[PDB]
Amino acid sequence: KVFGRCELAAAMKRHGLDNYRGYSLGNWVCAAKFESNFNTQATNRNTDGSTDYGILQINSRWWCNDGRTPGSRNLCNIPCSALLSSDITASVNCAKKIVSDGNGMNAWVAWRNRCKGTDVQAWIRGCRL
Ligand code: NA
Repeated sequence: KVFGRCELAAAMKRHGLDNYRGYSLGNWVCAAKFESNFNTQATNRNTDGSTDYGILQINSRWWCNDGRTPGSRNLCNIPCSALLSSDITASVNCAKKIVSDGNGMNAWVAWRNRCKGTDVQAWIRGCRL
């Protein structure tokens, strides 16, 4: 599923991401834009042989199982395929664990490089929330 910007903002807010570990909703929408372009089916191979899955490009190295990432963990206890669903519940539940891991949203290199310190509120502009 390719979410609308405001459509994704609403779904993330409903699932409790607005101000989760102090990160305003615009941060999460900005991260999703640059990670996936809001496409739940987005997959991208990393140089380390791990793969990133879904709207928030969650890594098979630590967070989900894809069965082809040697020496990897599955800390979200999910098949990586479950992070591609049109329902973002598994991605959001897993993102809450990632962002709580110690480095906050710096875990998303695209957030650090493209969203951090910017006017992230612009990403929820004109949305009925
Ligand atoms: Na894994």
